[PDB]
This record gives sequence, structure tokens and C-alpha cells, in this order.
Amino acid sequence: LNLDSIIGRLLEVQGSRPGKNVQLTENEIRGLCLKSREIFLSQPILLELEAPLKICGDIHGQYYDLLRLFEYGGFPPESNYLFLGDYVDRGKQSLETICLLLAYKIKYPENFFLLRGNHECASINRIYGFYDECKRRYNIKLWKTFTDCFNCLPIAAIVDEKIFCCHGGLSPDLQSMEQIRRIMRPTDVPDQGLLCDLLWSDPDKDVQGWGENDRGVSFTFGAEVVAKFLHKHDLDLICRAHQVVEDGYEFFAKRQLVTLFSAPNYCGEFDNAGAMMSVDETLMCSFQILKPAD
Amino acid sequence: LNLDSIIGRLLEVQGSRPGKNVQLTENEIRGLCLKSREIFLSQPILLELEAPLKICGDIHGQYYDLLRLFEYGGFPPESNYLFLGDYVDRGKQSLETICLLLAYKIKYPENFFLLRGNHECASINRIYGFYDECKRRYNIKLWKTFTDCFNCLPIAAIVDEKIFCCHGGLSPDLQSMEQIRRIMRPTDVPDQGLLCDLLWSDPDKDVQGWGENDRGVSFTFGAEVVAKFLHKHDLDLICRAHQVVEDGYEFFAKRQLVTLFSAPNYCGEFDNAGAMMSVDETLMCSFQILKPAD
Amino acid sequence: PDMEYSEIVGLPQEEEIPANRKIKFSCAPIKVFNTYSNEDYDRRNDDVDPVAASAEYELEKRVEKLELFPVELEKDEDGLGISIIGMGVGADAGLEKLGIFVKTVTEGGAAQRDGRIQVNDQIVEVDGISLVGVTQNFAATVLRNTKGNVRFVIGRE
Amino acid sequence: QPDMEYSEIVGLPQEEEIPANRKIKFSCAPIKVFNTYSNEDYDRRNDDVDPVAASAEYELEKRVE
Ligand SMILES: [Mn+2]
Ligand SMILES: [Mn+2]
Ligand SMILES: [Mn+2]
Ligand SMILES: [Mn+2]
Repeated sequence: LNLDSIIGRLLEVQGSRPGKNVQLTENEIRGLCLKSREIFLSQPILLELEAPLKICGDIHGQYYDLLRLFEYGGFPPESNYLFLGDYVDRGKQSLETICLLLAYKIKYPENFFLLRGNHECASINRIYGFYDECKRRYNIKLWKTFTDCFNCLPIAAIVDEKIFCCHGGLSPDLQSMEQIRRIMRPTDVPDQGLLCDLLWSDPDKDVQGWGENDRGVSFTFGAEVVAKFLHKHDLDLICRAHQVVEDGYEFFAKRQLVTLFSAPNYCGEFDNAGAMMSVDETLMCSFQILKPAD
Repeated sequence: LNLDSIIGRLLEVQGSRPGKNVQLTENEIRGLCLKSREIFLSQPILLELEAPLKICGDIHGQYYDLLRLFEYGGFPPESNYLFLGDYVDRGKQSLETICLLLAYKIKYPENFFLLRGNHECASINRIYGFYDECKRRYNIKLWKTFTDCFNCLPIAAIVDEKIFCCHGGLSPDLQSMEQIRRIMRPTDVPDQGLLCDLLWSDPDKDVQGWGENDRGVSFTFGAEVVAKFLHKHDLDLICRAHQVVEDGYEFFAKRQLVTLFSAPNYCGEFDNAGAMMSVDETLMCSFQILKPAD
Repeated sequence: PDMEYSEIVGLPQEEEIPANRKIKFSCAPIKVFNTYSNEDYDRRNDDVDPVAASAEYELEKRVEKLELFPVELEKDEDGLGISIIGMGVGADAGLEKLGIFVKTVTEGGAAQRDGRIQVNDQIVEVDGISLVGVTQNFAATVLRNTKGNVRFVIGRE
Repeated sequence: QPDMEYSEIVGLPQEEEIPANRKIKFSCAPIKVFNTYSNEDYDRRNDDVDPVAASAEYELEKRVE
């Protein structure tokens, strides 16, 4: 497995010109996928987590931005982490990104957590860059190993029975948490239905209940959907990711939902900060921001 | 194929602690093998070279010793090089060694030359380390790609019609240089015969003509064989490698044959220097020695 | 690691905190840490091509429904004794992303004499190079550059 | 970190009996000796090579093909 050596090499580029690659061996990467997969399967698909915790949204292969997040948030295991998915695609360093994340999951399996995003799906990461990066840097067989691993990622987390976390958002079909718990893994993400919505849906201030999503997949939901969901489930907050937001975090339905996004100046096409939300032992939530310099 | 980027990364470990790896992509390495195979096949199997030229013996995956050769001899294209084989096996970095050499071969095809050693042969480098390096760091299919490439390496060189160069030595079957020119590539190295002998035979002080070889392959040849071959073909010198010698170079049959060896403290089991022989445009030969410090 | 942060206005005071809410939101200033400028860290990616990726993918899905087998052919002075055609998916298949299929098997040639390769077989890999979703010229160039004992992966229904 | 400062040693001796029609020459000039890594700075040993174990594996790969 060689884990500490793998982590050392991944972290060696701290202080290098951003964009510099870390090229692990194919066998090393395979080993990460295989062990992390075992771990994901041994833990619930709907995680039950306790504060203190730091929550991050999309990274999209922006490896040197991920390194900064750990530098300011505290490297595992000094802080506990929950990531909300979308580790791969768009960025040029999906491989370094996902390998470091999987390494820390393997090293600290009770204190480090990764959810599945819509890009942790073969039909999506085939097209938006992760397959290309695997093909160029390794081979297509390694991309298939990643798919097997991704297909076992948990889908949602509940923090101290009060914060519901998933990549996308709610589903018109979601009535009981048991509907999430009963999803068997490995699984692909379908084109429609509960699992799709959890990874794909968006809040929208201009829709009342449920509307159509401009992505051509899943739905949008309004502030009233959020209020009823939280009331039904005795929850305080939905934490999700999935949309670029200018300051890295953005509330919806008052403070009832928050969107987190952790890829600063997203794929060099947006001017946005990244952010993380810290939840302390007493459940005090705060935001720390990652802003590109001018 | 990004040659300059490949060469940069292979050269970036200059000044690093010896033993540090350069991990290229599987595709970059396959591209090095395919491109260099095309060049090898477009050039004669018996090369006809013109001084100035620097001639080097075995490297055996001692990568940082290869870097030292170039640093003291001049990096291509500042100097012209002919290597006499045995790039892989025994050492821990056969991959970096062969990749740099192939890269330079592609980059400077008329100023940089590689002969086949007995270790550029699948049946040999299966068992002496190179297969293991490939399997560990890449995959077995990459190893077979190297075989495709090695099978097309030229076998011998003649410098300014006067210096006959090959890895091993002479053959009792060798009567005309046409017997070498007519060999078709790709080819494996047989267990016996002309092509075996060129890559495997050794000079011996104690043998008269042709003797038994302690290797269990090929033969030994004596001083008289050397004199006869030189007179027959109007040559002045045989330059070969294949045997570790204390000073990096060692004469035989007065100065009618020289053995060159370019891997200092050979696989940590010998105290020997490495050397190269420079031939200038007037056909003046000199030796430069690389000696491990105390 | 860079550890200096600035501070900005934090979250405003909430006017109506829901009655039995357990979590709290800090009003303290928000810490703002720096990461690289776009000049220092080019986060752009120009190589993402979703239309090319999709056509490749469809061909890969077809190949996975096939029976895959290895063939080794000794290439001689008469080549491999096959001719190839590229075929893609649908009427508007380009020239860019094709499957590569055996059009002819030359009588007396290496492919023919070996016995295994038949007309309409797909050539999926040659010497560890994928021929699934390539140009007919990429494919022809690869096959022409092959030498000696050539390794194929062949696909058949 | 490469040591460009070579030391010079006595060169090759002058040959007494040079072959009649020889074209090549051998320099009598001092030989340059460059310093390279000691074994302490560069451990060139390889414990990983096991030719006996590799041969057995190989024999099984050949029986497969
Ligand atoms: Mn995203
Ligand atoms: Mn998303
Ligand atoms: Mn040798
Ligand atoms: Mn040898």
C-alpha cells in the first residue's frame, strides 16, 4: 500500500510552481482506489457525523487550491473533514486531487469523509475531463478502477442530527431518510429519481415548490420545500455544493440552506472565492474564505 | 510527444539526492519507444560514424552516474555520443536511464547513437531487474513495448573506417562486415552464432584462438584473433564494453582492443571508476575518468 | 505555508432565529486567506472536449459488448495481409472518432495463414495502442509502423 | 553540485612500436579524472534483483503462451 510515502510525494509540491504534477505509479493509484472502496462500503451510505467538522464543496481538480484549503483549515487529522463531491473534471489535476483525498480517507477513516458528487459518475467524468486525464497520464483501465471506487462513495451525511449534507440537494421523492439508507452499492447514478436529485438538484428563489432545472437533469426547489423538509426531519440546515458562488458560500431560504464552493477562480473562467464552513463542538458555524490574490 | 518536456523532467533531478525517481507517463515512454524504433530502423544496423565522438560503456540503470557522464562530457548536442549497450538491469533506475537515452536519440538522431547490449534482450532483462521495474512502476505491456524497441537497436559501429565498436566482441563466424549489414530487424538475440557473439564474447589473455566462455554463452578470443581481424578489415582498434574494469577503460592485445565501462562502483559490488573515450576529428583518442569520491 | 489572513464583515445578526434551532451562526469577522492569482496558477483547461468524448464513449460501449481475443501475427515482407476501414456511429459520424474493422484478409498473407482474424472483426488494440475511437489514418499509420510479431486485441460478436 | 574541477593524472605512455599504417592516435596528454558520487552519497546496490525467482515466473509465462 505504501501510504505515508504516497502522501509525502503528493505533498512534496507544496511550495512548487502551481501546475506541477505528482506522478504516482499506476499500482499505487490502484491500491488507493481498492482500499478506499473497501472503507466506503464498510461505512453507511448516509453518514452520521459528529462536530467538530470542516465542510468543503467542489474542488474539480484544482490541486494547488486543495493544498491551500488544508493549509488554512489544518491538515488531517488536526481537523475533521467532510467534502461534498465533485473532486474531478474541469481542472487539470483531478488525479492528484482525488489521490490525496483517498489517501487521507484511508489513513484517517473515522475523521475524514467524502461524499459523491454528480462528477463522481462515469457518464459525466468520461466527458468533462477525468477520463482524458487518466488516458493521457495513465490508461483507460485506471479510469475504470476509479469508477468502481466512485460507485461506492456515500451519498449524504447528517451532522449531529441537525445538518443535512449532500452534493446537489433535495428530491421531490425524498420522504424518509431510510430511502437513502436502502440504496445498495456499488451503484451508478441514474438519469432520474432520488439518487439523481441528491447529486443534481438546485435551490431556486423564483420557483415555489419544484421546477425544471436548466441543466436538463433533475429539478429546482424553492424556499418552502426547504422549510418543510427541515421541519419534517427536525433538522436545522441543508449544506450543499454544486453551484459556483462568488464568496464561496451563499445562503438560501434565510439561513436554512447554504451552498459551499471550494474551487477559487473556478476553472479560470469565474472570479469567485472558495470557502469552508467550520462547525464547532457546540454547533457554532463559521466561514473561512480562500481568495485569489490580484 | 513532448520531447523537451520529457527531457526537462528527466534532467530536473540534477542536484537531487541520487536515487530520486522521475516518473514519466506510460504514454510518454511508449512514445519514446515507438519514435526511437522508427529512427533505429531508418539507420543502418552497422552504423558508420565520424569523429568527434565520445564512446561510453555499460550504465546498467545507474541513472545519476549517467547524468555525471553528460555533465562532465558535455550534454548533447555539445558532444556526440556512442553508447555500447547494457542500459538496463542490475541498477534501480533502468527506466530513467533508457528514457533519457531514447529521448536524446530522438532529439539528436545524427549526433547520438546507441548499440545493443546483451541486456537489451527480453530473455535477459526478464530476470535481471528491468521487467520487475516495469511491472512495479508501470505494467507488463510497457515492458513488451521496450522489447519491440530493443529488438531494433543497431549491433555495431565503425568510426571513420578505423574503430570497430560493439558491446561484447568478435565472432569466429565473422568474415565479412556484410554478415552484420544483412541482419534484419526486429530481431531477438539468439543463444549462439554471430549476433550472440557480438553482444556476448570476451577477450582472454590466456586463450590462444577461441576458448570456452565462463558465462556459459558464446566464447573468449585471444590477442591473435584481434590482430587477424584488424588486419583483415583494415581496422586500428576494437572498442567494446561488457566487462567491469577497475579504471573504467582497459587495453587488450597491446592497444588493439579497449574495454570501456561507464558505471562507477558497479552495482555497489565493485570499486571501479567509469570512463569514456573521446575521439577527435584527427582520430586522436583520449580517456576521461569518473571516479567515486572517498 | 502562508498563514496570514485578513478579515471582512461577518454574517449579520439574524432578526428571527427559529425557536428550537440548535446550530448557531457566528457574527465574528470572516477570515479571508489567500491563494494564487490566475497569473501564478492557470486554472484554465482548454483540452476538455465533450463532443469528442461522447462519440468515443459510444464506440467504447459497443466494444464492451464484444468477445475480445488476442492475436499475434508475424509481419513479413508482404505486411500483415489485412486491409482496414474506419466506421463511426450514425449518419453524421465524422472522420475523427471511428472503430477500425477488417475489410479484407489477403490470401497467402500473415492474417490469412494464422487463421484467427476474419473480415468484419474490429481491431481494438495493436501493440498496446488503442484503436477504438481513432481516425482511419491514425490506425493505418500505427499498423504500417508495426514490426515483427505484432500483438492485437480483436473484437467479434 | 557536479564537480567540474577535475584533477589531472599522468597520461597514456608513448608507444614504442606503433603499427605501420595506423590512422588513429593515442593522446599522451594528462588524463582528466572527474569526481563522482561516493557510495555513501549514492547507494548503487540493488537487493531487489532475484534472477532465480524471475526464471521460475518466466518458465510459467512461456508454458502459458
Ligand atoms: Mn461542480
Ligand atoms: Mn456538481
Ligand atoms: Mn553489463
Ligand atoms: Mn553485457
